[PDB]
Amino acid sequence: MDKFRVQGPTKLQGEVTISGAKNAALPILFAALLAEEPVEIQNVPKLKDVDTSMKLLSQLGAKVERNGSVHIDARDVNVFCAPYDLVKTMRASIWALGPLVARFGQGQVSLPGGCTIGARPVDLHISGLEQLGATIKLEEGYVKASVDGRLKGAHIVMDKVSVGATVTIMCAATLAEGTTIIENAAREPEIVDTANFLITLGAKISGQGTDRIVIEGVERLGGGVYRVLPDRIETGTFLVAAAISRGKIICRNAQPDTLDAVLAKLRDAGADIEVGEDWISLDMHGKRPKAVNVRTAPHPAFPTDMQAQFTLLNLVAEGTGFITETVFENRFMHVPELSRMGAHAEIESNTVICHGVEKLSGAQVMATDLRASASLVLAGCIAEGTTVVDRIYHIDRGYERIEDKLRALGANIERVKGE
Amino acid sequence: PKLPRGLRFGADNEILNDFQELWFPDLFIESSDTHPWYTLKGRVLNAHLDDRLPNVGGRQVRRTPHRVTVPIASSGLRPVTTVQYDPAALSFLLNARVDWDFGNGDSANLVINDFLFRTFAPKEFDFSNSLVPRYTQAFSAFNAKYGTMIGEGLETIKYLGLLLRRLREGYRAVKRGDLRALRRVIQSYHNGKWKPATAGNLWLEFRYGLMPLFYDIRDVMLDWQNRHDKIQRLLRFSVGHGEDYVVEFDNLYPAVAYFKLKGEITLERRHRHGISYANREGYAVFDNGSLRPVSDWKELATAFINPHEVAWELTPYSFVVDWFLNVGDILAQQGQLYHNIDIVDGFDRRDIRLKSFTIKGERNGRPVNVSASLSAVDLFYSRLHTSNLPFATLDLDTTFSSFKHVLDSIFLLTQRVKR
Repeated sequence: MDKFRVQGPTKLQGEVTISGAKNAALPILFAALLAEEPVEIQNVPKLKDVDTSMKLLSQLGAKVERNGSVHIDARDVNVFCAPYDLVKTMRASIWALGPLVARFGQGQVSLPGGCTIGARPVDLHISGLEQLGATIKLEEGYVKASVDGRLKGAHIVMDKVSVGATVTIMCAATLAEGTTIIENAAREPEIVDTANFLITLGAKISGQGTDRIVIEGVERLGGGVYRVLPDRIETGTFLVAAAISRGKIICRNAQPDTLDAVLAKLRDAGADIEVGEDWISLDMHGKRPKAVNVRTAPHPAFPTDMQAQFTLLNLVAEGTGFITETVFENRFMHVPELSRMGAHAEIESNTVICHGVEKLSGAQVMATDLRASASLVLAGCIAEGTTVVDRIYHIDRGYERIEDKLRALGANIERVKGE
Repeated sequence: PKLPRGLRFGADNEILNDFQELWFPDLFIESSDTHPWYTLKGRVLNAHLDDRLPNVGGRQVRRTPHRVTVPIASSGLRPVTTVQYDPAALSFLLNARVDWDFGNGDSANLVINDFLFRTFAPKEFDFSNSLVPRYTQAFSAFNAKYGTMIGEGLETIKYLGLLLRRLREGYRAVKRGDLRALRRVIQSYHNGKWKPATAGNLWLEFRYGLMPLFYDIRDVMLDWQNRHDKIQRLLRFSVGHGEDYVVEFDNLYPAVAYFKLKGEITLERRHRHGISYANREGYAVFDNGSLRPVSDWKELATAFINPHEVAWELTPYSFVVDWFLNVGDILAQQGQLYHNIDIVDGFDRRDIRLKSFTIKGERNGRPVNVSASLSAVDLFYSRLHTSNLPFATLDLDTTFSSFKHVLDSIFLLTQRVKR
């Protein structure tokens, strides 16, 4: 198994270019199955989950190719059976069941796996297809779906706000006849950036960032050109490593509108935050960060996608801070990893109690999650000791060349071969 | 090097025990799921079916090699084997059987087979204020509770040495030839003063004259085995006390993903610490050739008792003298268990069991009868080794120091018996 070995402590001063998105680029690749015209996708980094979806669509019958820009022309798909080694690898592969019944007529999608983040809340993915006009049937795990004609339009009354429930209904109601109104939708920034891709094609969807969205049903659409916006998590992740080391970092190519409440709480703590359109500045002036008590909730007002990113910052601060997690109540793997370094914490019910210590010591940690893998690498740049991270194949799934971006900033990191 | 696990060369092809492996092992990384596939029998939505639906993945369990080779000394206990079991999560098989009979459409009777989930395991808990008073009372009441059992062993070993002194004088009467210092000892065992027989054979009155003496020495050899092995069993103070902690879990929607499953698993956290006492210069070397089992002690007691033997005429000088050579070898090995008693062991066990459980089950806000049976497959177990001790005022070194002088006085008497 490949592992890293970051020494130090050093300093992190300089700039860094933000790459493409991850959670927003997955629904875009699945929306090309309904369009009969070649689309143009730009700003796509080389990731593990990105290269996995390329081989999945190639086995279905769609010839794909890329070199400087993504140009997927899915219109000659003939194979409907999907492999098992590709669906269980990721988690968002279940969203492809929508377009595989709207234009074609059949499809076999297995149960995905991905990283251990919960009990796989797939209850809203099945209920979102019966109200539109589908057949509930399956054989050997292959979720079959066959229905003559397009999907009907009816008002959907949801119960809870999920992550993949909004993407499943939105990607399966574009070409469907009838007006479908989604009640209590997800106002996360991944839905707003995805809705911009449908407007270029020809969809009539107005009202992004609202729990009630009126989706207009059309007949057929075409192609369009739209550049994928950079990821918002990658920009906020680099700001945590600079606040714990007392320095200054200048970001490039970011979206300040996607992180409204994220930078609002850090301003009252005593940090100069400069806004803009393409660059975001942040400086601590050598001061010590504070602790905030904000409950996790869908965007805005501190989204739930900033749990493991602000976990290390609350431990190195002062006082007593607690974060009530109501979305990922089962992803508590980043807490036992930091307790061995020399920290103390307690998880009560669904809220983690973060204390306030100074520095820690580097040791042997294990990264088995996606968001919990970045908090273990940045902690070794300021601690005193050798930091060994086990299973580093999750870092490449969302970040491309992480060891090269931190090398220019001031961090001795090298890759060690394993298997 | 022609060795399994836990062996190391020493002298002339003599195996030892490596200290850098049993106390500090090297854990590995395993990525293999227990039950990656399962079935869902029964009738759902008025349609009986039986397929093969898989589950989730990502199970990282780090285990340590379990070794049970040679101990640390002769007739001792097993060494502290580091047994670490840190699974990725808490997976438990649930063979549920949920069924509901309401109206005509909502009628199903499906049988869930092999259902597991992944949550969190708070392994960050200590009890450094409950196992310390338990060691003070055990050491303060040791002189009062066991104050009479230890005193019986001191008067037993000293009484056996008095019988060996009178037996040595009988062998010297054969070489010298004094008949006055031989017939008077036989009359001391009976009530009055009489002689059973009078002949010229020196070996005739030595066998029948020492018949009541052989019955008394044999009872001491059989009693010493019970008064010595029970003391070593009392050196295993592995007591502890833990508390209770419940684990909450929701968003469970298996099979058709229309019914909600939830409950409250009540775990049983345990934390105990063991302490042992052994010789500080006894676990250095270990040879299996000189290891004499307990069966050799019972054979020497019946050597002189024989209804028909020819040893009294086939060189009797090489039979009674050799008997004392085997007795000194046993006392020389048992004497090392009381010379310089230093605290060298000490293990800490921390495992989590499973008790009662109260699970429920609903379906879109409706009371549904639940009749399941939760099992237990993946648990939690930890076993490390320490090298420190808080309180160490009263020790067993001064008490066992008096037993060393008694054993050394008997070993020197057998060496002076010449032919």
